[PDB]
Amino acid sequence: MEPIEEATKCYDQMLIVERYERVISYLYPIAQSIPRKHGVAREMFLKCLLGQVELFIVAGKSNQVSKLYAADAGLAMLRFWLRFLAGIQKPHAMTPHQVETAQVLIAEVGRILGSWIARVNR
Amino acid sequence: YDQMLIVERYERVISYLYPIAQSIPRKHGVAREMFLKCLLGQVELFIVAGKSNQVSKLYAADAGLAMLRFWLRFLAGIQKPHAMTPHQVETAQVLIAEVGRILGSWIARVN
Amino acid sequence: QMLIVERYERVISYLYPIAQSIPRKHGVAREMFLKCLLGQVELFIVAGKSNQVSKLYAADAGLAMLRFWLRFLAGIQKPHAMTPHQVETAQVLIAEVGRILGSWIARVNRK
Amino acid sequence: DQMLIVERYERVISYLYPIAQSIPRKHGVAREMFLKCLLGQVELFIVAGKSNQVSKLYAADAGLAMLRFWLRFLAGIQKPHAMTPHQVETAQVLIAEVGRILGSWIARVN
Amino acid sequence: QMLIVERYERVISYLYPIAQSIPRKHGVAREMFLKCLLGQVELFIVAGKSNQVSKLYAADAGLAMLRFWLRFLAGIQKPHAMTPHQVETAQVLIAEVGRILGSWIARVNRK
Amino acid sequence: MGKRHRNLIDQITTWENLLDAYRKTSHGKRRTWGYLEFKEYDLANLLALQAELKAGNYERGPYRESALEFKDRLVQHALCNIVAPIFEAGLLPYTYACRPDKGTHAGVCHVQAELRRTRATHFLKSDFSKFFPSIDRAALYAMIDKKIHCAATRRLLRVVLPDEGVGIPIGSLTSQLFANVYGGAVDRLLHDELKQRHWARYMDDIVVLGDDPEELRAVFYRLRDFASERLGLKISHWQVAPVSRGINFLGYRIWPTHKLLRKSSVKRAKRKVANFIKHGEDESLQRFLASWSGHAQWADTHNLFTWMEEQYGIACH
RNA sequence: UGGCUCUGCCAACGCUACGGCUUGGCGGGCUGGUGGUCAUACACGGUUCGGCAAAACGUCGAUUACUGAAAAUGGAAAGGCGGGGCCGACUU
RNA sequence: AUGCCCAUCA
Repeated sequence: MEPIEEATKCYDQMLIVERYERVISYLYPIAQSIPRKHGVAREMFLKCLLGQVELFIVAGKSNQVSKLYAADAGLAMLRFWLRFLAGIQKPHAMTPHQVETAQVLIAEVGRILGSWIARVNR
Repeated sequence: YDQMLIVERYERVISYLYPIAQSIPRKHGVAREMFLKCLLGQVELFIVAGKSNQVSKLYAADAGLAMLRFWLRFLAGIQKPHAMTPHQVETAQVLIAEVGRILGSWIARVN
Repeated sequence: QMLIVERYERVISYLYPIAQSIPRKHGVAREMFLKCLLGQVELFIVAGKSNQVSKLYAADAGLAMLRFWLRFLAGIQKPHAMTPHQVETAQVLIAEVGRILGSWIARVNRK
Repeated sequence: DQMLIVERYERVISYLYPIAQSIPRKHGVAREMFLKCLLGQVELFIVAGKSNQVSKLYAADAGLAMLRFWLRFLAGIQKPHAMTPHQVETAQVLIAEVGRILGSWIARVN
Repeated sequence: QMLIVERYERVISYLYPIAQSIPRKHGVAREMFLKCLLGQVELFIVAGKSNQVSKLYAADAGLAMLRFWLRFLAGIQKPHAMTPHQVETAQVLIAEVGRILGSWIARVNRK
Repeated sequence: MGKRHRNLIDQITTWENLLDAYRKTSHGKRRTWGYLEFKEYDLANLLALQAELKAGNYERGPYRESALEFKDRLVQHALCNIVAPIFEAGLLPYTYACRPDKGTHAGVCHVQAELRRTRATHFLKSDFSKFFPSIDRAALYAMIDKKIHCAATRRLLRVVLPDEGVGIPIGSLTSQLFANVYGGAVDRLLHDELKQRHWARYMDDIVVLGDDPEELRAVFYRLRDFASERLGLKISHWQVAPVSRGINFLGYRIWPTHKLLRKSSVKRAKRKVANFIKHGEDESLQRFLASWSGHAQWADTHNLFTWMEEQYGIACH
């Protein structure tokens, strides 16, 4: 059969997207729980959350290190967004537990991104 | 050929997925607008690719196809109400795989 | 530039009425079509100023995507929004701005 | 300098924003896109002034040119009338004033 | 300098409540203001992952645009306007971030 | 259908089964090149696999050495979802290997229990020399064939495991099953012929509590003669001691009373492997691995060999 | 998902090409289980004790009889042999 | 096959 081969296969992008999918699968539900008002914050958070996958994916195919740093900037921004919906969203958006859960999930993707940045940097 | 071929095959993806992507409820509205921008905006990615004869543009056409396959995965997840049934993911993946084949041959033809 | 935009004004003046026929159902495709249609003016303009051919090819990609939008709105959009006639007449107008864009491409890549 | 252009462009915004909020919902995408061109050209000016590449001073000119397009487009857009020709004339005067300042600034850099 | 973000996060904490206050009436201004406010964090973040002065000037441009937004939202009419107090008592906050940005620009410029 | 089972390839390739096979094959392999390259177009891949099996055009991708590609481990999981429960149901209850709700513990507990009741006074412990590398793969397919009866499952079984050799490529899902089935033949020379009722077999190790140490020695002679003539496996270690040695069964030393466990060259090996990895010496590790795979083929180091293959990717078999 | 290119009514930040639009209210409309990670306690594990072994389960009979040229992806059974099963007791 | 931890569901 030999699975449908996409081109430009970077194990790291595949692994990192797969692990980032767990971030999305966690944070997306609580991004969608943010009320009516705080809709713009949500839409911007969702475009940061769901849009980091594209950052990783384009980094994997177009092998250029700038795109890997753009993926880090998007995650670093996702880490900011955690802080934001945690407190600044005045009607509670994320429970402190949820920030702790997601921060680790984001950090696993962080490690993989770091290793990937490093293996490319050499 | 090539760019013509890719996109008449990709039009079938759109023709299958655009109905699916217009059914996604307003609740999942950001995902929808971004999925639709990924689906219908991939044509521009192909168009730019066959207007440069540069492989980085056909690799960012592959990235877009890969992101589209992410969207399938993701929209099959979104436990909230829902959207793409797994059959639709399966059918779309077949269609995107055919576009994948043509992209691969095109990447190779350029190589 | 000035003449490309004035001839693209005609595309918009033909197509914008067509994009406002698209019903509530396809309201999310419309916004994307309108951003492609009305947003190609910026692509032309930014190339008119900064004459780097990079900006000029993005204008060509946008015209090509606008041609895709015609095919899509004529058929793939299920109540085939653009009638085949409307696609024909729009493609004539887009072809006129296509000609001017091609001549402009050629005038820039003289050497 | 960025401060002068922006204060003079603030007058464009202060004239056009009320007008661009009156654009009917029928032409709602065009409106939101016009508003994002109108407020949003401020960022183009500001980026041009807080840095310097002259490409940023051309992107500001492109935005002013796009804003001029929006005027001519909204003038005679359809049956739910938008910007009346008088409003286009008045706005074009204000945009021309910021156009002159932009041109002088492009020249002083060049 | 990551006290930048953690000082800016009090700008956000002050401005986001009054940016979500801006009525629908001023919806495009709001969306653009919110994307300027909450999206400045990305500008800082990119600057701190590179320490290129270009990205540092882009952060300054964003702070300058945020200052514009304050003055714009002031005279936005109706009982729906950023009160003059808030314009001044956020300009203070943005000025504190401005000071640190300036010192950071200087630290980099005189390496 | 009572013996029969003459239409399994219909159920092996039911879509809803290949999705189970897919989710089973991806359990924790979710960071292998295989999953991640398959996951891309997963359901289009399963549609070209379903329709490769549904035709009789499945051909096993090479055994990387004995790991498999994700497509294959999925085919193996899709076999061993229909084929395993028609073998693991003939496996006598006292077979404690690779069958759900039996295992390491229910075996040691059965032994201890059957040691307390019956009050055994002796025991025969035996072990098959090099079990998997000596399974007939031929008189195996006279047991995979008194049960499958479907001439297409049989040809998929024969792709996933050729009928021509003497080496069950050790450690598959199709090979754990077929080794239990295989060693189930000696269970049916203990329980059926020979009529001994206090035993346990965990893959290749076979405890046989008695009361007459001379009967155990008989049982063993009969077991060896059988497994030499009918299966082709020799007995590495055996002993007939009282339950004062404490049956060295499954990592424990199981008296009727207490149940001391045991120590671990495991640790020496794990450390040796880990060191070899973080020494850049992953080529003398294959020599060491081959060595320790011999010291542990008498033992029951399937789970451990999977585990060490999962820590990295170096195929132990 | 603070939506709507969505209407009716009714007001005004307003704007009008003077019809309206916008914008605000105001109605209706459309809108324990499962997964996933990770690598002699000298007293009993419900690893208890009896009864049963009919049934179902396992196995053998058996890919046999039988049917149909032919088992051909039809197909037993009496029976034997198990306990894995059953029924209580007591505990879990 | 084992537990620990975790996530969700009830």
